[PDB]
Amino acid sequence: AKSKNHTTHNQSRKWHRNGIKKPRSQRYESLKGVDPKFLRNMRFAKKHNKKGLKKMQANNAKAMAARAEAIKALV
RNA sequence: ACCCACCCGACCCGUCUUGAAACACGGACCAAGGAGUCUAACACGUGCGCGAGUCGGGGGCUCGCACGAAAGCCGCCGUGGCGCAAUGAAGGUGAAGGCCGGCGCGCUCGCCGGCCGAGGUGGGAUCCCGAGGCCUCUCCAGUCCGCCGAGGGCGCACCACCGGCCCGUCUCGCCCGCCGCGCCGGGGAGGUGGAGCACGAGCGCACGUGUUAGGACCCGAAAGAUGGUGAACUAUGCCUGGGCAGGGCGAAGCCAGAGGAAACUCUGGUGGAGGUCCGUAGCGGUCCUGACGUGCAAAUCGGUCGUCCGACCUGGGUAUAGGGGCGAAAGACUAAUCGAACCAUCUAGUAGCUGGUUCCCUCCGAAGUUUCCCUCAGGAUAGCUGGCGCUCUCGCACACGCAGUUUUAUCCGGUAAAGCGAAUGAUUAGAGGUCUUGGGGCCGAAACGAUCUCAACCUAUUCUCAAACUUUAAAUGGGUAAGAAGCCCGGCUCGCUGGCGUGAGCCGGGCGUGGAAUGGAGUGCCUAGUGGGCCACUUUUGGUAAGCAGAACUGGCGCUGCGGGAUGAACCGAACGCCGGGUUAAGGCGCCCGAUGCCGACGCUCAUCAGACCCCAGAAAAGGUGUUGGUUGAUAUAGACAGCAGGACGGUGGCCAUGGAAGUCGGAAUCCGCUAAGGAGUGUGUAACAACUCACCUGCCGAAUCAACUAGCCCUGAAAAUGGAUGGCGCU
RNA sequence: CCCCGGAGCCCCGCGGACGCUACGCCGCGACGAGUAGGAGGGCCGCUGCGGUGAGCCUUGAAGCCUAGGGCGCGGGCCCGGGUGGAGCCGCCGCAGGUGCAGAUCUUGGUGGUAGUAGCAAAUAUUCAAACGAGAACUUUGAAGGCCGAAGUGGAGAAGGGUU
RNA sequence: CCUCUGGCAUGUUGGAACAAUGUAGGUAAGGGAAGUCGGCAAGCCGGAUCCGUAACUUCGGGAUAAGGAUUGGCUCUAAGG
RNA sequence: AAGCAUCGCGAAGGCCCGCGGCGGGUGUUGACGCGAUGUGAUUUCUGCCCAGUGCUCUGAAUGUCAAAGUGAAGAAAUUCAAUGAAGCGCGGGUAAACGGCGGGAGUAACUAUGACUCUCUUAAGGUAGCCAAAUGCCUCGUCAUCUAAUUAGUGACGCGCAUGAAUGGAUGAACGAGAUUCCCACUGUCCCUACCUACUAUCCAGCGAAACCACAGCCAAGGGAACGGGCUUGGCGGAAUCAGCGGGGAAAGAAGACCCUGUUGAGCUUGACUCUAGUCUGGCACGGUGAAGAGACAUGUUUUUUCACUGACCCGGUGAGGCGG
RNA sequence: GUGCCAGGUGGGGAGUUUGACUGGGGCGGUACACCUGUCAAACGGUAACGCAGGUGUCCUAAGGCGAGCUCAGGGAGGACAGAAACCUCCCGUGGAGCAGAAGGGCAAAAGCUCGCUUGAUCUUGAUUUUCAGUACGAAUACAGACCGUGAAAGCGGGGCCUCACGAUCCUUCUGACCUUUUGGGUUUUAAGCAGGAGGUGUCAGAAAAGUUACCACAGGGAUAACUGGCUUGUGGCGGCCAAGCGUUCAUAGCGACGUCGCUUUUUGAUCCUUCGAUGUCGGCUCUUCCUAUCAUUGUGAAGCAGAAUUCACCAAGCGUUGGAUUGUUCACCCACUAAUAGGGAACGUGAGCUGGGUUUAGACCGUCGUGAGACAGGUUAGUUUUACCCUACUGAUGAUGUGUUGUUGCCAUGGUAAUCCUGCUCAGUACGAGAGGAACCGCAGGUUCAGACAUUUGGUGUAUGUGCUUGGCUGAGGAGCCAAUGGGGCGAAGCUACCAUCUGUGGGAUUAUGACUGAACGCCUCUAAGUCAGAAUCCCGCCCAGGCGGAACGAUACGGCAGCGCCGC
Ligand SMILES: [Mg+2]
Ligand SMILES: [Mg+2]
Ligand SMILES: [Mg+2]
Ligand SMILES: [Mg+2]
Ligand SMILES: [Mg+2]
Ligand SMILES: [Mg+2]
Ligand SMILES: [Mg+2]
Ligand SMILES: [Mg+2]
Ligand SMILES: [Mg+2]
Ligand SMILES: [Mg+2]
Ligand SMILES: [Mg+2]
Ligand SMILES: [Mg+2]
Ligand SMILES: [Mg+2]
Ligand SMILES: [Mg+2]
Ligand SMILES: [Mg+2]
Ligand SMILES: [Mg+2]
Ligand SMILES: [Mg+2]
Ligand SMILES: [Mg+2]
Ligand SMILES: [Mg+2]
Ligand SMILES: [Mg+2]
Ligand SMILES: [Mg+2]
Ligand SMILES: [Mg+2]
Ligand SMILES: [Mg+2]
Ligand SMILES: [Mg+2]
Ligand SMILES: [Mg+2]
Ligand SMILES: [Mg+2]
Ligand SMILES: [Mg+2]
Ligand SMILES: [Mg+2]
Ligand SMILES: [Mg+2]
Ligand SMILES: [Mg+2]
Ligand SMILES: [Mg+2]
Ligand SMILES: [Mg+2]
Ligand SMILES: [Mg+2]
Ligand SMILES: [Mg+2]
Ligand SMILES: [Mg+2]
Ligand SMILES: [Mg+2]
Ligand SMILES: [Mg+2]
Ligand SMILES: [Mg+2]
Ligand SMILES: [Mg+2]
Ligand SMILES: [Mg+2]
Ligand SMILES: [Mg+2]
Ligand SMILES: [Mg+2]
Ligand SMILES: [Mg+2]
Ligand SMILES: [Mg+2]
Ligand SMILES: [Mg+2]
Ligand SMILES: [Mg+2]
Ligand SMILES: [Mg+2]
Ligand SMILES: [Mg+2]
Ligand SMILES: [Mg+2]
Ligand SMILES: [Mg+2]
Ligand SMILES: [Mg+2]
Ligand SMILES: [Mg+2]
Ligand SMILES: [Mg+2]
Ligand SMILES: [Mg+2]
Ligand SMILES: [Mg+2]
Ligand SMILES: [Mg+2]
Ligand SMILES: [Mg+2]
Ligand SMILES: [Mg+2]
Ligand SMILES: [Mg+2]
Ligand SMILES: [Mg+2]
Ligand SMILES: [Mg+2]
Ligand SMILES: [Mg+2]
Ligand SMILES: [Mg+2]
Ligand SMILES: [Mg+2]
Ligand SMILES: [Mg+2]
Ligand SMILES: [Mg+2]
Ligand SMILES: [Mg+2]
Ligand SMILES: [Mg+2]
Ligand SMILES: [Mg+2]
Ligand SMILES: [Mg+2]
Ligand SMILES: [Mg+2]
Ligand SMILES: [Mg+2]
Ligand SMILES: [Mg+2]
Ligand SMILES: [Mg+2]
Ligand SMILES: [Mg+2]
Ligand SMILES: [Mg+2]
Ligand SMILES: [Mg+2]
Ligand SMILES: [Mg+2]
Ligand SMILES: [Mg+2]
Ligand SMILES: [Mg+2]
Ligand SMILES: [Mg+2]
Ligand SMILES: [Mg+2]
Ligand SMILES: [Mg+2]
Ligand SMILES: [Mg+2]
Repeated sequence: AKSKNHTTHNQSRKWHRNGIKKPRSQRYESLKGVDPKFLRNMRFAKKHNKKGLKKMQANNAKAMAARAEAIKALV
């Protein structure tokens, strides 16, 4: 009593009932499996972003004032 | 709705199965009975109550309970359960951070005051603000009401990402603490394991589905175990009783007579031995393979047989009992039961295996493939199914994303083909080459001397090949990409990287349709059946082949009716709510049978076996002046072609072959003369000739003639057993 | 430039269905094969319980039968007539030992087979009479037969248990 | 096998026919195992008296070996107490 | 089965039962007996093989071998040591124990066989006998005989697939409901069938079952789960029945004995795995008295060896009848 | 001795086990865990007991660096030295080597030779490959240590890459001033935590021998042993071609090397059907079909003079026998014959038989097995059920119709029958050198088959006919009876036998074939239109049955109630 041994006959059909969906792409994928030495350093960089805040805020206010002067000169 | 008629349709259900009207099983008929239950445990969903709680048990207080064995209440209301905290094997430890100011050297470390208090990015239903319209019976003013709303905000839930905190663990480090300064205790930085925290969601009750444990959907073993009953049958022992015609053979002992010298021997009697013979009753049971075979009989009957004074037959009593007895041993017998009796129980024993499994409509609707399994008639796990949803989207003039497509870019490929004067391997032929050298020759003493030769090698060529070769190289095919998660500016962070710079991560602005066609998307939980398959196109391996076995690809059948294919799983057409009209497909249109009952068109073909439609149910090589087309060549007025009539020679017994071939078993040759012209000969035949026969030309007759291929129909090739099938009748 | 308790109405913002069991009612499109399997709805069906129908019932309940009348796609249902002779149903809830064609199913019943197979072992019966409703079979008589003293005869044992 | 003593009514029925198949009996011309797996089945033989008796042998048997003849009825004779 | 032949046992024994007993059977017995096996009267034989597996005999000369006991170190649990029973090993016997019993080459003044020789080999290498046997594949062996004809029968032959000596060989009168072959007789066995009898079957009166049963019942062909009663296409089809018949209903009978599957069994086997009654050995206990001596350690202890003793314990006898002084 | 422990022995006894896949199973293999090339249809992925192979290791270097070299092969040289020793020059895309299979990869290397070495070390996660996208193994990229090597850049955490390996439990070793060893403390011990090792090859991992013919149970047509299907290799039969054979001559008869077919009376494949059973070989008996024709009829051919013959055509009407051995099929032999052709029907035919053989159980022998047991090795003994149903067939009553009845008839359709031989004659003739040796027409008979019949012969005989005879019984005689038909002679009638006797017929159409006239094709041709002869064939005749088919004719209900036939209206 020998069987059928293997096949792939009805399988494509079976797969395509429910699509063959592409793998759901997000923005902001994880940093799992990224070269450790990198990840330390981007972690440290992220740690000290709040250091150098007061400088950054002022720079944007100076930029915003320069934009407001430019738009007044245009109008 | 009862009966009858007629036309068309129409095989018997159930079931296992790839496939059932089956020569697969179950089913004579009717009634009643008859199979997914209950308990427990889990999980998810749903409904209700309360909610950081919830809870009810168990107990108690209220009644003789009619209704109550209820109902109510309880600092027991919470002992306690579950929940509200984890993590570590454990000793144990145990979920906060930020900011600001100050003091220690701001040392991305240690200590003291103030403020905020569960971080941030992107997307987010929804709210909020809202420039601005858009009018009002006039020109302006102008509060009220809307409608829309560009633009901008707070952003639930949820998702993705990055930070953070707790426990385990590692690595590196530097400080704090005190009743006990210690092999004491506490912290930091950076990874990494945790069923964690990051303003809670549980508890109880109820219903549903699923999964289990239980007799566990219902029915079914062969077995296993405990405790009992039987020797009235039969097996063997023992006790006490009963039973066995008539004949044959004639053992020991005995007598007489005769012989013998003795030993003893003969002859005639008598005698009546024996697991002796015949043969009755008895006991048995050979053959007829007789009778019977739903019997007279759950083993009988008839004849024929074996034995019939002995290991004989036989009554009653008595002994031996179940892994035990008893056995002249056949695994025989042990109450119609024996390769382990019977009875009751354990027991509703177990069953991956048969069988069955009860009303209607509606909607969705499979699989026979995965990996694992003492797995291959079963499970597990993926897959395919359903159910419950949720989150968003906008036809409410104002859309994003997704696809069994295609387009434009761009990579991938080594199959078909092709190639072998390219590699690898195979392989033919001759040219050329003392390449090498040989082995065999012939002419050489021998000599790359001359001449051949065959070996391998080589120089150009040449024949033919490859699933496990290839320089080339398709078609079909597989990725990506075709924008807001995108571009373009400005600035900050780094313990990484570094002459300066990289690269990454952060903030803050600035810019909108970015190929065709179509379509509303996303997302989570429970989840059944299935895990025997088969069939066709094309591709394809094994095999002589198979209605054989095995893959790929799509589509079928299985699950599925309907028109066609006469008939039919699977072919072709087409996929079904119940009906009227119309129109089609694939198929048809002599009659069966709806439609050609057309003045249908043009050919082909006659068969003493005609032929007549995918799958398909049947023929080949090879033949045929049968007939019809082609193709190529001829021929012929220098009047042919056939049809009849006249000659077929000589050089020449040509040469090889003698065994005879002067043309003639065969073969190398193979030309001249006469010529009008005859082959050194097509055959007949001869031992060998001879003789005969087979061009070139005329005479007659009077226009086409003839050859070789080729392909259409038809025919030969063509033989099977019940009588027979283009479906039938038939048809020219 | 006036008020609908009155414009008279194709729109009426003063009040609003014949319609509105909002688990209702209505409108537009599309679609409809189905085993195994899943889910939904059943004013389908059975039996019992709490409610409820001032239900039904000897002026006839249940069941049974019906070439009667109907409804529903269907599960089924309702009426008429007959039969019967004592109980029974509708609705809202709850509960289940809840729906059969099959199981070589269980128990009971009934057919076809069929007036069929069959009533054939062991030689044998006949005549007259009696009784009697009735005689192939009883009894009596007569004849013809068999068992043929290892008996189909005459007596026990065991077993039966009144034969 | 037939009879007396004693006992029965032909074994759970009767009648009418006399087909095929059977079951149980018989018989067959000529041949005689040609039949058939095989003389299965049936047939031959059979009592008694008188003769006659092989191979072989465990000397006992074989042995009713085989093979032959006779057998009735009647009327007498002889022999046995 | 008689006959033959092995084997165990002198009774605190052999063999065996039993759950247990100062239990029981053999046994009311004693080797001319009890118990266990083979072979199978007589006659005549009974070859070789002790390598294998069995069984058995011996046993400080001795490898291993348990618990207890002895010593050792350790705080102790302990470990280590020496000691050392049967059993295995080690060494003898045993085949009327299971069983076993060869293969190459060459060789004789015609050829052929091979007396003879040469090897290689085992525990021996099949002896006497016997044979195509109930044992021989090839096989219907070859020769003879028996028949007209013989895969049969008999007699011979023997590199015998794969004979063979109490796994008994060869024989053999008598006997056999045993297996064959031939001959004589006899026959319906047959050529070749026929006629007769009785009881049936038949028809009737009375009486009266059963199995079986989806529906049913005329064929050919087709297709079809590849042999249809039903379907397609053809042939066709006429009530109700009687006696027969065995073609068909793939007729009935019985959930296939075969075969295969099942993680279903049972009977039996053993070199399966895991145990176990029984048995053999060692230890401790009931277990005492005396003598003697002997080693080992130590400078008393332990081991005890042998020889007595009787009081436990046992056995036998008896109507416990005379015992010791 | 008993009690209790210890070790041995212990199929006497118990319990249990005795894989899987598999063109049924068993035997054999391993396709059971891995790897290469192919299969594979140019992404990947893919099957079979597909193909060709490899694996259970090997390495202290064959691992890691760095340096330097260049390999196979060939040419040309050089004392001994030759095809091969050593040296030297040239060419050399790798044709070598790189542990092993193969594939890839590799030249100032991944090869060889040196120098120094232990990156084959310690430790987190991520990823790939198998994948369920779990494990194992194997690998990839990092990251942190500590090293190696190199001037350095770098490379290196095993082997250039693709295979070489193993869970839970248990053990063992290594590791930390580690945790626990529970009323506390110290110490041994044990228990944890983390990493290696001891193995499961049936490789995601039970601990495991047979036998059963004394057997059982659940099932299976998922699967064998028949038929039947498909196929036809194999067997059987038949073409085509034509090198040869046939003295000569390819083809009278043959036919190599090649080739194309049919057949399912061979055997295989295969497994579709049947395992809630389709009775498993042979023989007997009986019917029917096929033809691939042995004989018989009619014919063509010859290497046919005659006789004998083989080759072919129409053709299956009619035949195809008796025995010996064997269970046989098959085989062989004897005999006859005209001939002793071949098959089919579920390998026709078991409710038809038989049962000899296969194939239960009883037994023997050989070989095999320790044994239970085994043996397409031999032997012997071994239960063959049921029909009354339906159909089919056989015969038997009937049926509807015709007004009823009877008569004598016709005939639709079915069936169907004759066969072959000898002798005589032709005739010792044709023919032939002879040897030998036919035929047509006649005539006489016989075989097998069919249909009858009984005068005769035979058989039967229960006329229970008539004798005769046994045993018994009616007292005897006479007359009888009984003994399942007492026995036996003879035997009427009647059945009945190649065991007696009789009878068995004629046409038509044509087939194969051979011919006519005669074109096609100025001739010739059997043919194309036309015509002839023609047969065991076929159809009818005769012969049998006689239709839900008819025919002519007869009589048609006196009656006691009757009832009808015509005619006309
Ligand atoms: Mg499968
Ligand atoms: Mg099944
Ligand atoms: Mg099947
Ligand atoms: Mg069905
Ligand atoms: Mg069928
Ligand atoms: Mg079944
Ligand atoms: Mg049935
Ligand atoms: Mg019911
Ligand atoms: Mg819930
Ligand atoms: Mg679940
Ligand atoms: Mg359950
Ligand atoms: Mg049960
Ligand atoms: Mg058991
Ligand atoms: Mg019998
Ligand atoms: Mg009968
Ligand atoms: Mg009777
Ligand atoms: Mg048993
Ligand atoms: Mg049950
Ligand atoms: Mg299973
Ligand atoms: Mg759905
Ligand atoms: Mg490829
Ligand atoms: Mg190619
Ligand atoms: Mg299955
Ligand atoms: Mg298959
Ligand atoms: Mg199915
Ligand atoms: Mg539907
Ligand atoms: Mg369903
Ligand atoms: Mg009453
Ligand atoms: Mg109830
Ligand atoms: Mg019912
Ligand atoms: Mg009757
Ligand atoms: Mg009496
Ligand atoms: Mg009688
Ligand atoms: Mg009577
Ligand atoms: Mg009686
Ligand atoms: Mg006779
Ligand atoms: Mg014969
Ligand atoms: Mg014979
Ligand atoms: Mg006899
Ligand atoms: Mg004799
Ligand atoms: Mg012996
Ligand atoms: Mg020995
Ligand atoms: Mg043996
Ligand atoms: Mg010998
Ligand atoms: Mg004979
Ligand atoms: Mg002999
Ligand atoms: Mg022997
Ligand atoms: Mg001996
Ligand atoms: Mg022997
Ligand atoms: Mg049928
Ligand atoms: Mg029949
Ligand atoms: Mg049957
Ligand atoms: Mg079965
Ligand atoms: Mg069974
Ligand atoms: Mg299994
Ligand atoms: Mg068992
Ligand atoms: Mg063992
Ligand atoms: Mg056992
Ligand atoms: Mg298997
Ligand atoms: Mg591809
Ligand atoms: Mg280098
Ligand atoms: Mg290397
Ligand atoms: Mg590193
Ligand atoms: Mg303490
Ligand atoms: Mg046996
Ligand atoms: Mg067997
Ligand atoms: Mg036996
Ligand atoms: Mg099958
Ligand atoms: Mg020639
Ligand atoms: Mg077959
Ligand atoms: Mg049958
Ligand atoms: Mg023919
Ligand atoms: Mg047959
Ligand atoms: Mg039959
Ligand atoms: Mg039979
Ligand atoms: Mg037999
Ligand atoms: Mg037997
Ligand atoms: Mg009858
Ligand atoms: Mg007288
Ligand atoms: Mg009598
Ligand atoms: Mg003609
Ligand atoms: Mg004519
Ligand atoms: Mg004629
Ligand atoms: Mg006729």
